Amino acid sequence: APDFHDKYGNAVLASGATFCVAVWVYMATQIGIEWNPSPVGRVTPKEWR
Amino acid sequence: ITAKPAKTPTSPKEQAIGLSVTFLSFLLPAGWVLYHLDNY
Amino acid sequence: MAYPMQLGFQDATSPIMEELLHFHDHTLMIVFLISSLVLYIISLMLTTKLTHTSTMDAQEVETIWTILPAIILILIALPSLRILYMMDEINNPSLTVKTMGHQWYWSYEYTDYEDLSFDSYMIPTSELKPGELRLLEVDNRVVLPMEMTIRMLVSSEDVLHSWAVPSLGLKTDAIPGRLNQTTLMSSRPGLYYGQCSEICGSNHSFMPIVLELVPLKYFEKWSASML
Amino acid sequence: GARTWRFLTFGLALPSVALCTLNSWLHSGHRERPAFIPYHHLRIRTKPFSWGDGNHTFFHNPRVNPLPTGYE
Amino acid sequence: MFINRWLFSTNHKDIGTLYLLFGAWAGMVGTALSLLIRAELGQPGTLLGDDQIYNVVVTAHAFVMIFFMVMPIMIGGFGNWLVPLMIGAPDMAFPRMNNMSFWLLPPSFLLLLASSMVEAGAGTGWTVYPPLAGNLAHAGASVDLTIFSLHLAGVSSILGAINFITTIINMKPPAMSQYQTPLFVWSVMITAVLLLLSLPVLAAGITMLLTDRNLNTTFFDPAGGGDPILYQHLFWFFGHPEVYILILPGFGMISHIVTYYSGKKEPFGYMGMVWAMMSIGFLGFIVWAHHMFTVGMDVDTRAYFTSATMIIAIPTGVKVFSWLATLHGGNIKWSPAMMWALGFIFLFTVGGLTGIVLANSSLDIVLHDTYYVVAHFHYVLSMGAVFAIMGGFVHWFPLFSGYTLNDTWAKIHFAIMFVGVNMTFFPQHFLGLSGMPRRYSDYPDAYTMWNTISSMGSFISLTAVMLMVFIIWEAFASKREVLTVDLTTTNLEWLNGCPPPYHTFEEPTYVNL
Amino acid sequence: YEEGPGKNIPFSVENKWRLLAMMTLFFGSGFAAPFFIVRHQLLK
Amino acid sequence: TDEEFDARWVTYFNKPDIDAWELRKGMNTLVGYDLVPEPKIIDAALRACRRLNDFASAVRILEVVKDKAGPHKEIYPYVIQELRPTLNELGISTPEELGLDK
Amino acid sequence: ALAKPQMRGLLARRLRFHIVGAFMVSLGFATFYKFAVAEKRKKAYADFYRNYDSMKDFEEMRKAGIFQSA
Amino acid sequence: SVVKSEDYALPSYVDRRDYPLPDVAHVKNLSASQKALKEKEKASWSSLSIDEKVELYRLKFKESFAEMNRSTNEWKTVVGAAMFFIGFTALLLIWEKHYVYGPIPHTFEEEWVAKQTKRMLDMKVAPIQGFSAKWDYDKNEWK
Amino acid sequence: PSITNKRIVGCICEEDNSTVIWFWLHKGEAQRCPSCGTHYKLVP
Amino acid sequence: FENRVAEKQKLFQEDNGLPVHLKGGATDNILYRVTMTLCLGGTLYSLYCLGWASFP
Ligand code: HEA
Ligand code: HEA
Ligand SMILES: CCCCC/C=C/C/C=C/C/C=C/C/C=C\CCCC(=O)O[C@H](COC(=O)CCCCCCCCCCCCCCCCC)COP(=O)(O)OCCN
Ligand SMILES: CCCCCC/C=C\CCCCCCCCCC(=O)O[C@H](COC(=O)CCCCCCCCCCCCCCC)COP(=O)(O)OC[C@@H](O)CO
Ligand SMILES: CCCCCCCCCCO[C@@H]1O[C@H](CO)[C@@H](O[C@H]2O[C@H](CO)[C@@H](O)[C@H](O)[C@H]2O)[C@H](O)[C@H]1O
Ligand SMILES: CCCCCCCCCCO[C@@H]1O[C@H](CO)[C@@H](O[C@H]2O[C@H](CO)[C@@H](O)[C@H](O)[C@H]2O)[C@H](O)[C@H]1O
Ligand SMILES: CCCCCCCCCCO[C@@H]1O[C@H](CO)[C@@H](O[C@H]2O[C@H](CO)[C@@H](O)[C@H](O)[C@H]2O)[C@H](O)[C@H]1O
Ligand SMILES: C[C@H](CCC(=O)O)[C@H]1CC[C@H]2[C@@H]3[C@H](O)C[C@@H]4C[C@H](O)CC[C@]4(C)[C@H]3C[C@H](O)[C@]12C
Ligand SMILES: C[C@H](CCC(=O)O)[C@H]1CC[C@H]2[C@@H]3[C@H](O)C[C@@H]4C[C@H](O)CC[C@]4(C)[C@H]3C[C@H](O)[C@]12C
Ligand code: CUA
Ligand SMILES: [Cu+2]
Ligand SMILES: [Mg+2]
Ligand code: NA
Ligand SMILES: [Zn+2]
Repeated sequence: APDFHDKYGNAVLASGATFCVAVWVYMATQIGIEWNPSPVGRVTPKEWR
Repeated sequence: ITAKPAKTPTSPKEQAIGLSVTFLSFLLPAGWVLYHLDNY
Repeated sequence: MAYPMQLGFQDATSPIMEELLHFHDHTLMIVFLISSLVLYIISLMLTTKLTHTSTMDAQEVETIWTILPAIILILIALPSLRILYMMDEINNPSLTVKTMGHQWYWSYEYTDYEDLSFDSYMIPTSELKPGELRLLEVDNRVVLPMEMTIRMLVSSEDVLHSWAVPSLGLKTDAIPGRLNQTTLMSSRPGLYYGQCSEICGSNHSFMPIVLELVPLKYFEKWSASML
Repeated sequence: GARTWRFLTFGLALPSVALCTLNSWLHSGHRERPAFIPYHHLRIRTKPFSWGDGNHTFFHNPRVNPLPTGYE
Repeated sequence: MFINRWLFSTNHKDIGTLYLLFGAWAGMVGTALSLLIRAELGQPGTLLGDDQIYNVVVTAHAFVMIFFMVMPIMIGGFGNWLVPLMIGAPDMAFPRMNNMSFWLLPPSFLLLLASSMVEAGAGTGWTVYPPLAGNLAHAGASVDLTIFSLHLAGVSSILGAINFITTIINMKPPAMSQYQTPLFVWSVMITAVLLLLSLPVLAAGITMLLTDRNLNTTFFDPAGGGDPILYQHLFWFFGHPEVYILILPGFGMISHIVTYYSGKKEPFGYMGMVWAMMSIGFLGFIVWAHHMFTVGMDVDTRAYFTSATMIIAIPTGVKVFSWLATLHGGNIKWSPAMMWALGFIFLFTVGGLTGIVLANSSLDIVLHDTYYVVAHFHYVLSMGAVFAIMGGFVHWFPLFSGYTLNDTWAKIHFAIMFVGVNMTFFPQHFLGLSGMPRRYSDYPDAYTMWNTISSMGSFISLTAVMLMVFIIWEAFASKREVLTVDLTTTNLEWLNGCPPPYHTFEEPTYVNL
Repeated sequence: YEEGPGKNIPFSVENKWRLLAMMTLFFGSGFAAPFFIVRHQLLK
Repeated sequence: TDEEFDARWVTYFNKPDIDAWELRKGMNTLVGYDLVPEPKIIDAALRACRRLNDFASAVRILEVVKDKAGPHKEIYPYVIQELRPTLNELGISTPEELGLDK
Repeated sequence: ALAKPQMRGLLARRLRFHIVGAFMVSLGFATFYKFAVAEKRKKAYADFYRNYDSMKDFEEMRKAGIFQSA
Repeated sequence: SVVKSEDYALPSYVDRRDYPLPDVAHVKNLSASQKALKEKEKASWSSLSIDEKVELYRLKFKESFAEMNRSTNEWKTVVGAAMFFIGFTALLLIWEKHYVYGPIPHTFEEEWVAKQTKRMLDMKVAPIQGFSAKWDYDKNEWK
Repeated sequence: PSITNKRIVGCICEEDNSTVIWFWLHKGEAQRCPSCGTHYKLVP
Repeated sequence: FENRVAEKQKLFQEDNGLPVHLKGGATDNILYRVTMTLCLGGTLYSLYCLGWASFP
């Protein structure tokens, strides 16, 4: 007799993965979090004095 | 280990209620305090 | 100072810090290798259906398990202790400077010749000049001659503090009633930053250290101008 | 029991000896001999020794034991 | 009946149950404290207030996790439940004194929570160093309430240690030598010896701090000829043994879990495992000043403490390799308890190795009072002591309760916790090497990325803690009653059924010579 | 004294919903306490 | 030596009046070793099952030979090959012949 | 007919083969790490200081306006 | 075969590949036809049918080796559910960012970071490997 | 000896084994240690 | 004095189901009630004192 994993495993794996990636990508990029990456190769230095 | 089947089975719906109530009991009071930090 | 996304030590400013980088590289290789070997052996023990569950004789294998680690510790201890004794070696300083920790700022005393002393406080975030570093700049930097052996003496007039400059390999506790000694020698001019490294109350996070390393002649004129 | 005392012999006592042996064999190098000073409280001679020339101590080491008149 | 049973207990199992409930509640407090820490550090700037409120939270976090969560669960909970059963004893030697060890902890905890409510709290660090902890820089009741909290927890564990040593020495079957007792029983006896010898020295030191604060003594006050560094020696004379106290019973539970889920009758190299635990216990008394490499001690003293500390890797290595040799050839059951134990072996090894880095005085100059130390101790505590507790809890819950956990949920719980603790602590190595100090409410801007990631990790660990409460609820809610347990021939604690009767071994075991 | 599953504990498991309430209050009060202590310290 | 180990195990299972307890003790002890038992040992264990009127234990013994081979798929078919004369003589069906490999 | 395969010590043989494999990889990693980390660092510091002019470094910093004292 | 709580002290049945011959038969009580089958087992096994042999196996044992050793889809549920709860955690972090965290300090503004970057290059922060080492002072650009 | 109809036996199969083998011995026919086969008989 | 241990042995072994802390008679109940009343009342007073000390 098929168990919970046989019936729902594929959907739990696919949905869980999709949901996890989507919400972490949104959190990481869309809500103003400051990661403060390296300026190297990214920032143009500007006169400060 | 072997065990008997559940004497009082917890259905998926019942588990969703228990998990929901558990999470809210942690999240609502802390959330109320942190939301109100400015006022404090 | 540290830079964003930094993984390792600040670049060495002093020969002893250079020595600590090479010693850390050697130790880290060993840590990587042992961690890796344990994870690999776990994965090896767990990936066969072959079994052997009868009693296993331990004594031969326990020789390997104790000797090889004993040898590895000796290979760490030897360079570890060479560096320990190298920092302790007699060097003849040209200059003595004192620092006193306070809640929540450093005072400096240069009293070889004249009575020069001043307080060194964090620049508030709202008073930073463009390009200056949050929580790291001070009003009055510790100006010192580059390429010279300096004796730093460290104490406190209240609670514990600790006077640290990572890029020079320095950390000396500031204890009331005690005068702790360390030596400082910068291979380079520049600005070298540190932060109070003993929990000392409300503004422990906000009493940093800034060394300004310049030629002797500049240090002399600065000293004279600070009396 | 004997089992316990054997456990202490091999698990604590001989490991201690092995570590002190390592400690000692790491500081076994010959130290720099100090300048000779003919101090009157040292190299005592009130009677010649009953062996050799009378002026050498029993386990005399030429490298580190000066005579009353200095290093050989 | 309820009062007689649960307030007046003289029963090792019920008292073990009280300890596990107490420890579980304490773990929720310590978790909340850990999230406030990581909320403060999760973005640059100030969230709560200055370093005082922050360090009250940090200080309370440590005391709760160590004194109210790990020690009560490992020693009071697993020790009381399992030790008598594993030696066929009818109870502890001092079943009424046992109950006072338990009932001292609620009051101890009440005094710690009082410290945090009065004045501005004890923002001292869990080390409580003077003069910050003295009556000038911490005027008022907070530090005294912390000292008294420690006194009651101290008495609890000293009387508990007398109870365990006596029970384990005196109450085995007469044919059973000490070399026929299970490794968990050894791990508790050795832990009890460490507690008996170390806690009285802590008691002396914090009593001196109490008299400096209230009776005009000057043990730690240079104005009277005292020395703040004397407090540090007395504290750490206790504090290094204390970390061995925190891990030893975890070592014992790991030996049982690895043996059990490898389908083995016995751990590899039993006498080596006994030797290793006794060696670690002894060496743990002669290394304390590795907590003091920056205070200004003499170079030869630093050389001695470096060397003596590194020696601990040898016996610890024998245990790690013996656990691997127990897995070797096993019929491996991938139970949730086995997952905790395998995570333990690996993550404990990593934290032990960062401890060997710190043992080097010269390198410790730059790592001391940095997040590198924080990374080391959370690998051994939050991924070592905690993984052994979680493994032991899921392994023995059916013995204690008579009910099974949902193994799928327990594996989910393991996976979430594994991700969260690594995301929390792995990046703290980088923060340490690059110079971020300990006990800071805020950091220079360069440290932002690793602090951000670490705080996100802490939230994943919170999700695992919430799920664990649900999983325990689901087990009691569903009532799946245990039927058969494998390997009872080498796991005596299971042989009286699940749960065992209130009175076991009324008729002792028969063991001949 | 009562022996057996659900009887060797100082709390009832006779009703899973009453148990959920009791567990919610027990673990919830422990987790809440530090947030309310911080609120208390901030409000002085 | 290998021949001495195998001879001890043949002798163990060949004891005419071996009892059920001894048959179990034997097989449960033998499967703890780092080996797949030689056909001559299995032959002697299967003839013990016959003396004990225990068909089911004979089938289980063939299963545990396969299991002890782990991923070495060549070992079980080799052992069955060597046992065919005994299986035919005693009327022992293999697990595969009984569908107990599904 | 099938050949008699090896039937004894298969777990011990797998262990021996892979511990030797682990030793060999361990030596491969140590050589790699010597070259990619340890020696790279010795050479970076040696190359930096070989022709380093501390007074010229100071003059650059001074002209950029970084110092209180110069 | 009903296993009872009150039976814990009696020899019990197990399916374990390392304990192939357990201490008791799976089925102890025999029907009339199961009794006749055990009598027939005392004669030549060649005279037993395939069905009778399977029936004798299933009286002695619960699961075959193939059944007790089978793989499951459980890993899908565990990994999927773990990813769901880790996803849920990001909701808590979104909530925290929106309702708890105020603005970050002005030193993270793009123009501040550009100026601070130049000042770090002017003071030659980490000039051997870490930072200024990655700046080309001759060409005025990152290497 | 027993005052009831079963008692736990621990069998130290060989001198100085660290592993004790535990089992219930029941009233009736002698039982054997499942490790060494040593016979034990209950005398209630 | 005279040896009256046998009379105390009879009293404390009497088959009356009392726990040892109450088996001496009515005086044990009184001293028990005094002890537990002072402990519980004292504990409630310590909580009141915390409430008071928790505010300025
Ligand atoms: C469970 C808790 C626990 C455990 C077990 C340990 C174990 C060890 N700890 Fe740690 N430690 C802490 C908890 C713990 N620690 C805490 C809480 C602090 C901070 C206190 C404070 O300031 O608040 C701390 C701080 C601390 C310091 C001070 C650092 C500083 O403040 O600057 C040092 C210094 O040596 C140290 C070292 C060690 C070492 C060498 C071990 C050893 O026991 C580790 C041994 C294990 C291994 C080495 C791994 C397994 C071995 C092998 C696989 C064999 C092969 C290995 C080799 C050849 C190396 N730790
Ligand atoms: C056992 C000890 C232990 C444990 C587990 C932890 C767990 C955690 N710790 Fe901490 N921590 C310390 C001991 C511990 N800590 C100590 C001693 C200090 C130094 C204090 C000082 O400087 O004075 C410290 C300091 C410290 C700092 C440094 C603060 C600073 O220097 O400013 C940080 C920063 O992130 C931190 C975070 C965390 C986090 C996020 C967790 C999370 O991993 C926690 C997650 C939750 C759990 C692990 C569950 C716990 C609950 C249970 C296990 C109950 C189980 C229930 C049953 C079995 C029924 N802790
Ligand atoms: C290796 C482990 C230890 C070995 C012990 C000794 C070995 C040889 C001698 C045996 C007897 C020892 C007993 C103690 C007596 C006196 C001196 C012994 C200590 C010794 O051996 O000292 C040596 C001198 O011996 C000297 O003079 C000369 C010594 C020889 C003559 C001794 C004559 C005196 C005898 C006195 C007897 C009295 C007995 C008492 C009886 C009591 C009854 C009531 C030291 O050598 P050194 O070159 O000065 O310094 C080293 C420089 N590199
Ligand atoms: C700042 C102020 C903080 C002070 C906090 C004070 C803390 C608690 C208050 C203490 C109240 C004590 C009440 C009396 C306790 C008596 C314990 C006792 O006497 O325990 C005995 C066992 O301990 C033994 O022998 C040997 C051990 C006897 C120990 C007696 C009590 C010691 C309590 C203080 C210990 C502190 C340690 C000092 C060293 C640092 C008896 O064991 P039971 O299980 O009862 O019986 C077993 C039956 O078979 C007996 O017939
Ligand atoms: C570290 C542990 C905590 C992690 C984060 C917890 C996640 C938060 C859970 C929800 O918490 C709630 O959030 C609401 C907002 O979403 C708050 O309502 C507040 O905001 C609402 C919307 O503005 C108003 O309607 C309410 O009156 C007001 O109390 C409410 O009090 C609070 O309990
Ligand atoms: C970042 C840390 C993440 C941790 C991730 C945890 C992964 C969860 C694994 C759950 O998946 C199941 O695991 C079982 C074991 O738990 C497997 O048993 C199967 O495979 C095993 C062979 O190794 C056998 O022992 C079993 O008999 C057999 O049924 C089963 O098929 C598999 O679906
Ligand atoms: C079994 C039940 C347990 C018994 C519980 C008893 C509780 C009642 C105690 C009475 O309370 C007292 O109140 C006094 C107020 O009059 C206080 O006096 C003290 O505080 C005064 C307040 O002004 C000062 O004058 C002095 O410090 C001093 O007299 C004193 O602290 C306190 O004890
Ligand atoms: C002698 C004692 C007990 C043996 C027994 O009676 O069973 C055993 C137990 C563990 C052993 C030790 C451990 O195996 C660790 C070490 C292993 C080395 O190969 C020898 C020294 C070493 C330190 C061993 C000496 C001795 O053989 C010990 C101490
Ligand atoms: C008379 C009485 C008999 C005791 C008895 O056998 O019951 C004696 C025996 C020993 C006596 C005690 C001891 O001789 C020691 C004490 C001597 C002092 O002179 C009187 C009090 C003193 C404390 C005595 C009191 C009393 O007289 C005792 C107790
Ligand atoms: Cu001054 Cu921290
Ligand atoms: Cu330590
Ligand atoms: Mg410090
Ligand atoms: Na902050
Ligand atoms: Zn036996």
